[PDB]
Amino acid sequence: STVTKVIHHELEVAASADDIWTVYSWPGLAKHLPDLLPGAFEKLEIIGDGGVGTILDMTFVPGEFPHEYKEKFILVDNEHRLKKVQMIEGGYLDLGVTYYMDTIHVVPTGKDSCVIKSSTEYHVKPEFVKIVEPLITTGPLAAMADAISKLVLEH
Amino acid sequence: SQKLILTGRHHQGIINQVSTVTKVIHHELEVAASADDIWTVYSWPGLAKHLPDLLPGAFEKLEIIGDGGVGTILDMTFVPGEFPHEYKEKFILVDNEHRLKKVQMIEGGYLDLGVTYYMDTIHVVPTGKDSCVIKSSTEYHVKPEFVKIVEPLITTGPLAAMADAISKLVLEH
Amino acid sequence: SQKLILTGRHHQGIINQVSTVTKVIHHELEVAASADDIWTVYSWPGLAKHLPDLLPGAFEKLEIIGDGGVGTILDMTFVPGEFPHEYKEKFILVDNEHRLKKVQMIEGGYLDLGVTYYMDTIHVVPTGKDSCVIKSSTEYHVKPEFVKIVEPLITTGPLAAMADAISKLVLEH
Amino acid sequence: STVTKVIHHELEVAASADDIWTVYSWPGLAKHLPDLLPGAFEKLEIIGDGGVGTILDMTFVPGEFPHEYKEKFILVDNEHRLKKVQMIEGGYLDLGVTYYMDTIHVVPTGKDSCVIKSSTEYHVKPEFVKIVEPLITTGPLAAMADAISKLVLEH
Repeated sequence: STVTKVIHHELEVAASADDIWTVYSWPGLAKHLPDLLPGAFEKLEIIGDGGVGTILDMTFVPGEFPHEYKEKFILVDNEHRLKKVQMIEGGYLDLGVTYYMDTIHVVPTGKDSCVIKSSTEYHVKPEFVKIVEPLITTGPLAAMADAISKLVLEH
Repeated sequence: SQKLILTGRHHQGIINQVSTVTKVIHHELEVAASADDIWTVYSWPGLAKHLPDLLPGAFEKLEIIGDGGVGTILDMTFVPGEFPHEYKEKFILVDNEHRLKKVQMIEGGYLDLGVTYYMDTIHVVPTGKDSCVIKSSTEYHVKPEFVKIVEPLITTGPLAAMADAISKLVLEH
Repeated sequence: SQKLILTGRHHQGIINQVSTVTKVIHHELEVAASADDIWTVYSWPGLAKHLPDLLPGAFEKLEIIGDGGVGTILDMTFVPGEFPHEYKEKFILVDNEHRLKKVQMIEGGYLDLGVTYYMDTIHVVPTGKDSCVIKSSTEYHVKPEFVKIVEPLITTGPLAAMADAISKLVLEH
Repeated sequence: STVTKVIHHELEVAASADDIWTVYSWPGLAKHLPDLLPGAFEKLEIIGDGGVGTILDMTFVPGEFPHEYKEKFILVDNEHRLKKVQMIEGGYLDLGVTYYMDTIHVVPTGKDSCVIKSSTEYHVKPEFVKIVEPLITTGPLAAMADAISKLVLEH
């Protein structure tokens, strides 16, 4: 007995899908997350080399919600330019959520242009659907999008 | 495999942080034991380190900093699924004369969900020769846009569970 | 099962703590690469978070606090069996002009074994167009009754292993 | 290739072996160790109910050696009044020691008197025997002895 919710975010960028994708899939990116997102993390623990299987423990600055959660780099698909990251411990999972997934899909539009289609799907017990829907947003994915965009839009 | 942890090093508006509304919730457990007996357990400095005993399977981890008297800090981590997952707590007042105890959330828990101040007060008042009310109340200050979110969570539960568990101990010979 | 952690809250003599003897140990790695190339790696603020890469299987856990420039603190935990098991370290000086770097043990490690002060200095000095000496030295202050105990442990190893590992990187095209 | 060393400590006490033994074997004793040894521990983590199987993580105040080690309540023998506690992680095991055991044996002398025979045995690689023998002493056991003694010598 869980309700499924899926939220979406899109971002057009004046760079090739391939260029934006190398950065998203780049295993060194994990240890550079504080560089892309200054002041977003109080503490970031990386278990693994940044490729699939890598777990990230994330604790945020006092006041913010999810104060702390773990994450797993679960899947990568280079041909489709697709990446799935799962919340595995803490955060919304202590708040009636039984499943939490992020999908990032970089789809080309023209020769030197693409969309970043970021989505997150979750499953919540009906009792917690109203407690938790004003909390879960597309924020963390939109932040990844804006940072990667700007870092790559440098000739 | 390779553990690597990275911690780097902006404040909010001076009016924004005080821009709250007070909510007060009460709980009354009237029990058939003297106020003195209930109070001696509540004010017992050894109670902290026996909370796992009193409340089995509530804590995944319990850290206590200090002797157990006023000033003591309790860092409480709860089992996966449960929420508030972790918060710190402080013993503000242990007033024997009035049978009055105050404990405050000082970090984590609802403080990361719009709450700016959170106080438990426990007052044990006589009702007869061998009976008393345990009056537990919690006062919190919330950003009003968060009251919808945080109110179903902030129940009278954890201090109600305390009062019952202490009462049970006493009512046993 | 039940985790329960308890942390409570006396100082030593003012002359006792300064009652040490200085020991200085040197290491010189003269390599066939320019001092500029060796220095750019040593002074590179990204080097901290790539120490697991540079030195595989040395760390069980590496925490870095700060950007990587002066002021940065490194908390290093090593695999079971190895000793110093854990210590904190601080970037005191990164002097481009002199190709001079100082890093200090500020907590743990040999500081719990009679040592009261511990400084690594790395000075990269030219020897020719494409050669230099990496002069690493460590100065520590020990309580003299502990010198027998701590001297076989405090070797020139960890800063010798650094110098070689950096040299290898550079000497590759 | 390890050298075996065994050190001993004895303490006569004007109380019955049985009285001193109830306290040594008392599963609630673990959580009372900071009470017996004020200021000895910076931080004491107890995993378990204080009976056999219990692991204790011990971190000490800056300056002291073993800064931190884990311990296991390995064996109890009530008839012989005997207790064995093993160092399982950290401390001397990061310093060439491959085995570390404490035995506490409370043996009665007269009707209302006993000895506390505390010993510790360790195995060290020959390279580390000289580095580590000025460090390992009977200190932690003698402290247990003096504290338990005095707490029990109260009519």
